[PDB]
Amino acid sequence: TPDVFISYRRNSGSQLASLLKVHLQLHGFSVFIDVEKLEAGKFEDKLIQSVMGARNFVLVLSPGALDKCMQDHDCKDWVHKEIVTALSCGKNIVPIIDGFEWPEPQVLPEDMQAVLTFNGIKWSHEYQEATIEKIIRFLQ
Ligand SMILES: Nc1cccc2cc[n+]([C@@H]3O[C@H](COP(=O)(O)OP(=O)(O)OC[C@H]4O[C@@H](n5cnc6c(N)ncnc65)[C@H](O)[C@@H]4O)[C@@H](O)[C@H]3O)cc12
Repeated sequence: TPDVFISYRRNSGSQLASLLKVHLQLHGFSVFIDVEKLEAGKFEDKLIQSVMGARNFVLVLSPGALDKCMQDHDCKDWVHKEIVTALSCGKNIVPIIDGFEWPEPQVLPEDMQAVLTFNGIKWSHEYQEATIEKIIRFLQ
């Protein structure tokens, strides 16, 4: 099963999520991203189980990526669901920051505020190899 789960906002982080997948696979990691590895069945259960299966949770924070999480107290938003699963399973969470502005904790539902306490990696378009090398250091 995959070592790394990539969580991303489809309308803004899909290209970076795909780029991360390629690089991490070239360095020998088994990676889950939905468009490559989510197969048949009820997607809610399969996606949550895939987060649970992976030791590492790579979170692509593109601009506004947590906006649809705000006030989503019923946890219907999928990035919210994936984050809460990763937090509650104690995953190695690795945020990747690409134009993202850190929100104040109290705008987010309580069950995901802890995502802001993890050390994040700044994506550098000018120094991508170095960014990737730092991500690999963060992976377990
Ligand atoms: N693979 C997945 C399948 C289904 C739903 C998913 C929702 C979320 N995700 C996870 O959550 C993050 C994205 O959140 P998001 O809020 O960016 O996503 P969207 O709500 O835009 O949906 C994403 C796309 O699935 C289309 N869609 C809607 N109903 C569908 C259906 N019955 N069968 C197929 N496709 C459907 C929807 O039309 C769009 O093309 C990622 O990390 C990812 O792992 C992955 C999904």
